[PDB]
Amino acid sequence: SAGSATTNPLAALDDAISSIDKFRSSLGAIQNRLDSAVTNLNNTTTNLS
Amino acid sequence: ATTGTNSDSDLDSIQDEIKSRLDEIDRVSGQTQFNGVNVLAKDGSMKIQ
Amino acid sequence: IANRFTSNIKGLTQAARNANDGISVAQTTEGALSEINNNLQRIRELTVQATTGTNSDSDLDSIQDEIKSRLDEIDRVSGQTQFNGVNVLAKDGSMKIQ
Amino acid sequence: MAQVINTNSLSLITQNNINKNQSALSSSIERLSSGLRINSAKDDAAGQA
Amino acid sequence: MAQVINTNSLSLITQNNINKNQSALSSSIERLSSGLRINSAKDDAAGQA
Amino acid sequence: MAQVINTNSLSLITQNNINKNQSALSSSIERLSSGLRINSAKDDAAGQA
Amino acid sequence: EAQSRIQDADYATEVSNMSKAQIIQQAGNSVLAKANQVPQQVLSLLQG
Amino acid sequence: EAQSRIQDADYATEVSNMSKAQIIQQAGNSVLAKANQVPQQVLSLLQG
Amino acid sequence: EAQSRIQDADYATEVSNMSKAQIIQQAGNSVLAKANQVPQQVLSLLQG
Repeated sequence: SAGSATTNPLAALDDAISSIDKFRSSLGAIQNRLDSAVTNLNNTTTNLS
Repeated sequence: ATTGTNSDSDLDSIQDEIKSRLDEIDRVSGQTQFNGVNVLAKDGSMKIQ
Repeated sequence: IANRFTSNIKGLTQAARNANDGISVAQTTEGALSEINNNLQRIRELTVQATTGTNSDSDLDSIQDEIKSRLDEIDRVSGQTQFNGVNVLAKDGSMKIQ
Repeated sequence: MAQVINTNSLSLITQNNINKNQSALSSSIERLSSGLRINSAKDDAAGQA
Repeated sequence: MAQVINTNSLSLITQNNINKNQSALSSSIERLSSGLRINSAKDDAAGQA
Repeated sequence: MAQVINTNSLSLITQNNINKNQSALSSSIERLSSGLRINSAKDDAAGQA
Repeated sequence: EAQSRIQDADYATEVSNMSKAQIIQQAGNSVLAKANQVPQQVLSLLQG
Repeated sequence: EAQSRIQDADYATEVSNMSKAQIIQQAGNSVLAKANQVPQQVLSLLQG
Repeated sequence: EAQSRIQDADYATEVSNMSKAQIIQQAGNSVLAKANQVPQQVLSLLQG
């Protein structure tokens, strides 16, 4: 006669935290590559000038 | 990444970053252009008078 | 040569960080081991008390109940000691540090 | 220099170098202010996780 | 910095970090002065009850 | 020490050792006050029986 | 006993906490002054 | 302690980094002023 | 507490504000002098 309390609260919270961390890591990688793109654009602009 | 302390999620995040930077290398190589010529996309040579 | 030196410097710095992580792992495992050793010492003292022939059946039962409780603690600590999601004392494997 | 006045290659190069420094200057100042090595996950996200 | 004077990202970030530390500073001083772990129930209310 | 200010491993270790000693301090004071070797069965229960 | 277990913060713990909090505050204030040494090299650039 | 190992940048290294960054910035600004001293020798040639 | 929340300006905030205000003032004055270097090349044009 299973009740209504959540079965594995710690496991569920771990899954949620893992999802948040994964998405933050993806954003960080995107930002790093975007900064690299900015630097390359500045160098190319200088050389074209 | 090669350290044995890192767990599966850590390796996944590191590989995500590595894939992002490899994509950046490919993007820069493909899109670098001078006077309508992709210098880094061909294996030819240019003759200067 | 400057590029090679930059690569070597970065690699060595990251390697130092990895070695620090390995030291942390060793510290955690050794702390758990120290607790287990204290439990075993107490168990041996209880056994020395129990083996004497003056004790009666109820006394032996109580002593063995305490012994069983501390053995359960040893098993619990061994099973549940964890570092970064890896059960250090629950596996007979090996770890590699770059 | 003496031959051209419409552009300044030296000025452009100096500005590029100044910006390249500015990145590290801002990073160091914010790292000292916060007191944390891993900040805003603009770095190895394995450490953040 | 060398680009702009109307704003100071370094100053803003430093102010944010200072405020974040000041919260814990005030909490610690109040906790020491009162001598009570659970104070004003700005923390675990089950302990208060 | 000179590297970090967010934590103090020396302080943590010292606090642990202080607590470990305080346990035995309390045991000894209680034992002297009561005048009984076996007290409240925090020790060998066969002796109490 | 139980009430003391729940309440009665660890004076060692909060002494350490306030000490490191004060140090972080002083470091942040000094760095804040260093940052508030706001762009002035632009002034030098101006007269050039 | 392990978390402190991973996090918690070293103030010695960070102070050295910011100091050298500030000096490189001031040097860049001064050299920028020298370069932005863009040629008036063209004007000098002009009236000749 | 509440009155302090409402009042009591943030010394960090207004220190930064006045610093950047002073810098803007000095930059404006220098640029104003450069502008008040009003067209004098017309004088050169005159004798030509």
